[PDB]
Amino acid sequence: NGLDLMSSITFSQQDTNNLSHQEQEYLKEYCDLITDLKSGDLVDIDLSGSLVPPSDAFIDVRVLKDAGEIQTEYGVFNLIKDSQFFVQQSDVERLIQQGYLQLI
Amino acid sequence: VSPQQDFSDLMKSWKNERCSPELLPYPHQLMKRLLNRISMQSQLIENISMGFLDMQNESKLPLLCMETELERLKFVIRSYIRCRLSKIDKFSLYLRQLNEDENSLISLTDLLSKDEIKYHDTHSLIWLKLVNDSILKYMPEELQAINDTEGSVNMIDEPDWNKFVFIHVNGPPDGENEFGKPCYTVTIPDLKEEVELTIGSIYVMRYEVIRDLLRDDKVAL
Amino acid sequence: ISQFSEAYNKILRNSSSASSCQLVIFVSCLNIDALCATKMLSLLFKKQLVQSQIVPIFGYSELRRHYSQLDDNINSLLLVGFGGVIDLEAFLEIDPQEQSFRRDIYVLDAHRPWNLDNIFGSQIIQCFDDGTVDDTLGEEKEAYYKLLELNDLSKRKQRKKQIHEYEGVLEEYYSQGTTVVNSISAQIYSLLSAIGETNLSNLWLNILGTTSLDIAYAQVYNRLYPLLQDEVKRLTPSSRNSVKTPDTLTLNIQPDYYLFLLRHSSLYDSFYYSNYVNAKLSLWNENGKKRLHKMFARMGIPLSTAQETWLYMDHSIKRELGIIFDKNLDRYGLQDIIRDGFVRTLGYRGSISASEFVEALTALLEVGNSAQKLTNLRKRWVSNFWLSWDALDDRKVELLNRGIQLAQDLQRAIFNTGVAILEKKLIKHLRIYRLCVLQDGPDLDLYRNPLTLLRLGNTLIECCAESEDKQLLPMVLASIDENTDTYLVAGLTPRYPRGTKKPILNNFSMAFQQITAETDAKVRIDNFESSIIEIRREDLSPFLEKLTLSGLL
Amino acid sequence: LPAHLQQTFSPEEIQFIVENEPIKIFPRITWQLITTDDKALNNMVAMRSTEVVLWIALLLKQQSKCSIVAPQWLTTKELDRKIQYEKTHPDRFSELPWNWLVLARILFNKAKDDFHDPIHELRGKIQDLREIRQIKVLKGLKYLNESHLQLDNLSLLEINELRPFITEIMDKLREIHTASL
Repeated sequence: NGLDLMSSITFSQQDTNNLSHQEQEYLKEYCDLITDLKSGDLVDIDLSGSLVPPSDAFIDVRVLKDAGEIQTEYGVFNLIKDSQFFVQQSDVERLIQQGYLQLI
Repeated sequence: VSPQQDFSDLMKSWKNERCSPELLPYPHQLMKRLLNRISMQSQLIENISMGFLDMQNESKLPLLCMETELERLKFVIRSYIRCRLSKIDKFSLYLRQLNEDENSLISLTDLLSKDEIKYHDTHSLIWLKLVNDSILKYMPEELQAINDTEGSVNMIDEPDWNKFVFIHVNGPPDGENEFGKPCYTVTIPDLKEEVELTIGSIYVMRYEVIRDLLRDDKVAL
Repeated sequence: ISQFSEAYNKILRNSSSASSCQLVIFVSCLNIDALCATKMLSLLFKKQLVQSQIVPIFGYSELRRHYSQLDDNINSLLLVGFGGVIDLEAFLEIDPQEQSFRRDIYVLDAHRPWNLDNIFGSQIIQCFDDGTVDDTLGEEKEAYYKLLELNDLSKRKQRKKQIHEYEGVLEEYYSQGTTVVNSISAQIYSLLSAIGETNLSNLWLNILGTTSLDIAYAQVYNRLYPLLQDEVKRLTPSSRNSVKTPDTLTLNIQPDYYLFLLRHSSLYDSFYYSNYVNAKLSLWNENGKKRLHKMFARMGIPLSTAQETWLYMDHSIKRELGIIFDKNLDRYGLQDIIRDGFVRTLGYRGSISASEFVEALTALLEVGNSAQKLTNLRKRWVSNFWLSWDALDDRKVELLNRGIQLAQDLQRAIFNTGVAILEKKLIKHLRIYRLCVLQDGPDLDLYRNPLTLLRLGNTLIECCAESEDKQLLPMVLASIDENTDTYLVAGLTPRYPRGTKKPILNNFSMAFQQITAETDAKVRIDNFESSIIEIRREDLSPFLEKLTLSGLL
Repeated sequence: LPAHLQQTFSPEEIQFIVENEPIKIFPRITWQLITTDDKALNNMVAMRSTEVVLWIALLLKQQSKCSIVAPQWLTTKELDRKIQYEKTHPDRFSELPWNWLVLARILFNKAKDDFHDPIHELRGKIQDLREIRQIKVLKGLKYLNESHLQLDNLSLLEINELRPFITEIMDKLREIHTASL
């Protein structure tokens, strides 16, 4: 999840309806369960992301057919297919999980 | 009490955590003073970053430094607790049986975080609720309770104290436990005779024989 | 009109901030010089860790889609290779915002003459005109201070006579051919040396830049060798090898050849496809093909040894590669082959000729990848741009070779088809100028790219004129596959046989704008270059007739 | 849920760890910053060595505003005594900085031009000392028993690579043997 600005659980998990609704209730209840952990910290977290440590600390992201610009948080990165942003690890973590960024 | 030391202890805790087969006490005294400290510097850097634009009709370095640092240490604890929550996910039952029993130390406000306890009970709840409307309907009368039969078993597992963990022996010498020839500590495995332990050399053994050394932090993992 | 270092400190002060930054440097467009420039530029930014956007623009019309759409916080903008011809102040408009204007658009261009509206009347620039044409250039200087802001009847008549007096000479200016003075890269390096960075791969970027265009003239480049060779003298990896050594291990001077792909292809195929030698030896002809073999009979190089890849040829032939050519080539009139060139050795991988590298990148640009189709195609070129951008990096060589296996193939296409033309004698000498059109051919997919027709057009204008009396006459080409009769037609410039008296200033730029202003029949300047336009087969023929007359040259 | 690895450390994580070790630097520079854990420094004097943490040296090296010192143990003339001392005690693994692999990867990426005779030498040396030492580990690994091992002085990376293996088949081995008495 998914990740900035989560901001809702949607379009994820290609299994969707094919997987049993009994599990999906558990699932939605579970991400609802983790929203509270998100709400205790005050880290900030971003717990969902950054399993792999920052270096260093600016990277280069090459657009991958994404539109864009949807980068509202922090700044309007103005997403544009065939455009690489010499941007800090910060918004890279959040945006790479979605599927916009490609090369770290 | 120094920041650097709280950090060294943070790292120490982090390693000891990812190594050991089982859960460790929740170190609130430190982890909370860091959870206050980062709330301080994250506000401070945004304040100095915003005040910096006023002298602007210079050097971004201490700001970049600072910020990178904060990314690193905000990673560290996030690995920590993201790990512990997993071991809670695996030990939920064991912990439950540990809670219903009197002796010795149950979850309380200590063994788990005031944040973690919520995660534990809610996960446990929604899990039981999942399996309940899924496969127990259709409920065996003996199998109503989730606990030992015994056998096999279930869970119970895994407070596994015999698992191997790489350990590196470090701690202040008085010249407590040093019996020679090089140094501390005992050892005394139950199945075997002492090696015993040498301090400049890492020696892999069971987690149980060393748990007390772990408590004292006389051996890193 | 400014010190490079000071323009730099300006783009420094408006740059670094919270949030960073913001600037979009526009790399444009299809010209290898652009890469050469903006890569050392981008590395320079990464040095001070200044955030940047970098955009692969193809179409000149395409730039409007960008600048008009996404701009928010960007107080300092940078642009490359555009605006020297057509002014963006009118094109973008601007509309002054807030003196001490908030946004500074730097425009870097090698093209001349500058637009009149650009240099004088400072709004968006911050011009890069420095230092090539300063000049004066008194013709643009009197163009404004006179014009602006401009018994009484004779003073009115006198005044107006003066106004037209300035307007005539002014009309001489800005109506003219577009010709590159110096490679933008060179100047970025002049900007770079004042800051104090001597970096080796940087310098290699300069060498790449300069040698981007030697396919087309120099023109000043013949005297650029001091400005490079001295720099190659300002550094050195080791006083003596010390073989290799595995690191530094850098670029050096060698007797390089306009000969094509000597090091990464078989020798015989390296003459047979080379561009300068296509001409003098009449290689499209079967009767001339033999003359090559006679060259090899003169060299004592086996035919079988000529067919073998250059890595593996015998050592004796290598040591004699700089001699045998002296002994023989002189007799065939091929005496201009041996340049003093630059070669960077990566050691155990191989070595690479400055020029051949450029052949690799060009190779990358077109291959190895109703308005929806053209947009999607130009898009494919935009993606492909980065596939070409990556090859510049040292750490990945593995794909650079994917360029070279292409660069060979392209020639094998280009040469082939090129010969397919001369067999039918498709050249129309006309009267005022030479002209051609390809009505049919194999694999027009390769010919979609502007630069492909720049190189085919180049080998062809090079082939027709050795010289080859008389009258170097600019050439025209056309091709069509899909996108409903787009029939791309690129302007060209004559080639002197190494003895070049005048720049000669391609006039198609003007001749096309005269027609866009006349009946404008399906005429599209959409491509960034003034020499190359688009047309439809319906309106191409009346366009060709209106091209024939009135001739501006 | 850490997913990977999870029981062993990640190769990257041990660099994430080692970069917390301080090493000396040669600053070109002449705010504050307190940061948190640094404690340093009063404004660094150009042409004056000082002791700081690694990740900042690396950070300030990307900007080439500082020249890192080479470790006294990283030299080819120094390494020579170490492989000499290693061939001649086939049992013990000698004396290791314990980070030496990972510092050998890290300091070679950027700092390489700072070293005296870095080229085609030290990499040849440590790629060697990372050879005979590795096979010596695989031939010292036949003597496996529960529960003891002397792995003596051994790198963090070397620990991390073989960890799942040893601490897994020790958990199949000791598992039958504890349980058969």
